[PDB]
Amino acid sequence: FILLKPVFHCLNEILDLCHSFCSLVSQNLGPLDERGAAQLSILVKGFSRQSSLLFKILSSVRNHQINSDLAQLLLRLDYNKYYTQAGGTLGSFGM
Amino acid sequence: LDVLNKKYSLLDHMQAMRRYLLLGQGDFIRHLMDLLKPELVRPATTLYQHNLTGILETAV
Amino acid sequence: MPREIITLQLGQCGNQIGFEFWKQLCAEHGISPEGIVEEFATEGTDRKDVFFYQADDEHYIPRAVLLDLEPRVIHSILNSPYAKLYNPENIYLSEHGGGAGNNWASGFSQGEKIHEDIFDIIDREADGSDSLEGFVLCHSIAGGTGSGLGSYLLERLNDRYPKKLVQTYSVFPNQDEMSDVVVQPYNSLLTLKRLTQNADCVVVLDNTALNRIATDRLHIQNPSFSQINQLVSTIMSASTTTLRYPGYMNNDLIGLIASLIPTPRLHFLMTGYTPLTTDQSVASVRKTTVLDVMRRLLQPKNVMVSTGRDRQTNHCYIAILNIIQGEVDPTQVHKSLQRIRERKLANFIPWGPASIQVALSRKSPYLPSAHRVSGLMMANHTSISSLFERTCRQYDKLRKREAFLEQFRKEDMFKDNFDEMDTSREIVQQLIDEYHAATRPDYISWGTQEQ
Amino acid sequence: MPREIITLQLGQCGNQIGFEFWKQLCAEHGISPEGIVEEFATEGTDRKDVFFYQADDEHYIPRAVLLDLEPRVIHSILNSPYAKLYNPENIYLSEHGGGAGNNWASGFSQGEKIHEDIFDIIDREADGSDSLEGFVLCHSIAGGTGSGLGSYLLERLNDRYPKKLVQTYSVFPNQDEMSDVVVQPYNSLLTLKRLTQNADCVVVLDNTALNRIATDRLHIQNPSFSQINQLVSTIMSASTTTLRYPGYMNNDLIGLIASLIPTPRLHFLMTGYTPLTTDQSVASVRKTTVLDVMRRLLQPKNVMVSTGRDRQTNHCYIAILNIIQGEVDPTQVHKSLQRIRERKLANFIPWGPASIQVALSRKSPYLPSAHRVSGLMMANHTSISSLFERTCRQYDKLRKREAFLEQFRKEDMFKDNFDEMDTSREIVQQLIDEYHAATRPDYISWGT
Repeated sequence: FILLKPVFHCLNEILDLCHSFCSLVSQNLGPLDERGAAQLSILVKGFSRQSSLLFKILSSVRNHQINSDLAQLLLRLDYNKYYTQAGGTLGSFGM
Repeated sequence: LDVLNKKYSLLDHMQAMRRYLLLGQGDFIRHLMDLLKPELVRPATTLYQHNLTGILETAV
Repeated sequence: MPREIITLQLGQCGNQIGFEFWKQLCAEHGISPEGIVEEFATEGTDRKDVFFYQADDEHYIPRAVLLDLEPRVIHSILNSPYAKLYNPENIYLSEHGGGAGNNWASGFSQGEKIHEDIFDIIDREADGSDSLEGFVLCHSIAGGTGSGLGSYLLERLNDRYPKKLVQTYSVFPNQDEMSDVVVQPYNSLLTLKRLTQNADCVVVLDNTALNRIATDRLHIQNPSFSQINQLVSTIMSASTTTLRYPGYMNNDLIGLIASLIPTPRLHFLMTGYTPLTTDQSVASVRKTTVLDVMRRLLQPKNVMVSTGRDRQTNHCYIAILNIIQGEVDPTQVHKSLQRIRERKLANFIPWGPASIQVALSRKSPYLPSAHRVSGLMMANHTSISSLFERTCRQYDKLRKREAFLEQFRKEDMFKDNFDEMDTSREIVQQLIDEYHAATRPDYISWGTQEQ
Repeated sequence: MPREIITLQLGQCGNQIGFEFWKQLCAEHGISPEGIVEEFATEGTDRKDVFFYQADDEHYIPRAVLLDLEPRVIHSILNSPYAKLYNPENIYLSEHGGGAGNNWASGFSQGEKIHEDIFDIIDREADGSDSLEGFVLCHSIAGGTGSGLGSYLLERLNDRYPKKLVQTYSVFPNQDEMSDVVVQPYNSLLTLKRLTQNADCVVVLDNTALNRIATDRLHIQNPSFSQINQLVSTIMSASTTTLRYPGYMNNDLIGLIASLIPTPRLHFLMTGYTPLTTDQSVASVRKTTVLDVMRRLLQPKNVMVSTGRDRQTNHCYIAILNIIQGEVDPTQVHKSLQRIRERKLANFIPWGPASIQVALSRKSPYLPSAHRVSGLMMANHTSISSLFERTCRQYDKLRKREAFLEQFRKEDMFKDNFDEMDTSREIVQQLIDEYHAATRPDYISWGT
């Protein structure tokens, strides 16, 4: 997907959000403080939005029949249809 | 004609059209329709192309 | 996934018929007696998965269950070259080997005693089916084992598989031969009861008609059971040809039979086969036309059911389906149907739309056909009620004679009363009356609560 | 540096399993019974340092610790040709040889008695480990030595290495055979307690499942303990092949198990092996495709865990990871996943994203593979609760019967009461119920 500039940029933003989330989790050894909890909520919203964007991208490509492999990756992600049941948004992290 | 047959399988492509695209493989169409029934009953806005392609490959 | 069909072979006659059917299917599919596909069976155009499962990467095993109450026949089957064709887990032999003693009540009680084991075997086979359509039972209605055990099996299948279709290949007693089984009419009554209540489709196999055809049509002075079984296997093969030659229409057993069975009560089908030939007449490939095929099929001498000439009831064909195998020109089919309609060669029901269905089928490539064209006729004809009426007359004669009832009173089904037989007789009488009603335009209100 | 793994073999059953595991590993790596790499083992592509230590530039010694409270089995191991493969400084044998008397409390008390010696051995092995990931304990939960000493060792490892991972290969007692060890549920309860509190993941190895598989699938009329141990060692080898043949993914054991345990309680893993063949069925090399491979793997006959048929709970797979080794076409794997989803051959959790993970792995170059393609399935499946529910029922039955508690009352851990056993039984019941919830959509709100 290196060639899919908008998809590549969205994926890069998702990866950076994941890195920031991992950093936030690593900084808090115990339960998240109010700042850590706020960061976690922001990360959850970002991740759900980015995964919804990913699902929208996959559906747009399906409409354009542009890439089978992206559909395969989406199928692998939604194997239990959880993301499909979640509408392609990354499942709400239960706090 | 020899080139079309050997390199582009024009007659073979037509036979394929008959078997599949002309629904000559009627059992395949039946099984596909049976699998699609739970999907084709759903609202069209809820269809995922990936799922339909996977069902098609499975039926094949 | 294919609509899998489980084959149930019940009692001595049913198990013999099933064995010959499996032999014929193997021959048509190029399957060796060991279950291995012959190298010549390269035409992957047959749907084995409807009736057969693959046991290994090479061995396709028929979805067939061979059930007998006497071990002699099962051992003889297991001593045949086809011993490796059947799944050994699908072979049930009664340890006692004693059968049901030609007693339907005894057969039913034995089925109840082996109900759990038999249904466990059936469920084990069912889990091996990806899209099982239903079960096909081959049995006789006149004996004890195939009849009584068939009724028990039908009841238990209806209880366990209430959403699955139940078709039967039910051998009906010979009406032209005096049955030594004086309780056969009782056995027949119980079997008809179960067919009415627990079967969804009953293929009637009258041994009287089979014997008559073997004598008159096969030119067999003393027809062996084997020759009748070979005719039955030919009939079953023709019935499975649309499964073995997939096409645009009627690609499934339920899809094939849906056009034939208009009402749940009107589930009694008549069959026809063509061409019927003696083995010797293979030599001359006659350029038979579709019209010629249908015309020969239309001859009562060629009908695999011996209906009496009822002079009182204007029996008629309700529906006709012709399954034709071999080289067929569709335009010739169209002209043939046109000519058949023009000649009004068949009378149809007046209360609904009816026609002669025509199926064109390819022949099996794995089985060399001596005939360019073969054909199956499926027909609904009101004269089949006369067979049921004859069975009813035999039932009434036995009850009026109390014949062989002492053996049935020993069994719980007939120990206290024969109410199941009387209810079966009443249901069969209503069936006869509806078939007579179904011959009339007033059939539109036949079976209506206002009627 | 490799993530070194210490193998702990506890009690009679655990020590036998460890010995057979080390034998299998040596055979797979072409290591001589003395720990020396065979001259034919020129393919230096295996990662021995993950599970084995090098004694010299040529000799690989398993990072395995063999622990028994009875000297007979340890001496029998030391009397085998493979006695020289293991580092002797990593071998602790109880001098008294008396075992734990099939008493978990006695095994725990013995672990406490050998705490100094055991932790000295552990520290010596840790110093021999460049980047030790953690310890792997092989034991039985029903006996005294493997159960009690195993629980003591788990407690002491958690106390001493609280920041280190603790994986166990825990052999569960056969639940279909009537155990003569009436206190086995107490031993099992204590082991489950220790796995619940101090372990992060417990791989349940049910001896009942091993016996069932040996009889029905291996066609072994009387399965020997040795044959079961060889099957387990083969399974461990297959599980470690991806560690020994490094690749793009799953290069570490902790990386492998992290994806499987979403919550600390959801640490019950199911296993699968491929190709699964009966000993007699080696003959026919079936040209199995990745779709065909997965299809055979999807058969309950090929799953390395015999979960009971729970009729009340709609048990489901929480997660599945398939590690496939050998020649695999990726398109065949993709078609396999497609067919599995299309055929709904596995039910996944409804409360979170779940899939069948597929790993393609190289085979060990040092072990000649008779099979072109092999595969491991790792799965989290709620039907394991039926094993856990059965263990809980046995625990409750023993506590309600006070069976064999008089022998335990002789030991200080169980002298006054069996409250630890009852609390363990209650925790296991809650675990079964939680696993049933994880089969349900309400697992999203489980624990809320």
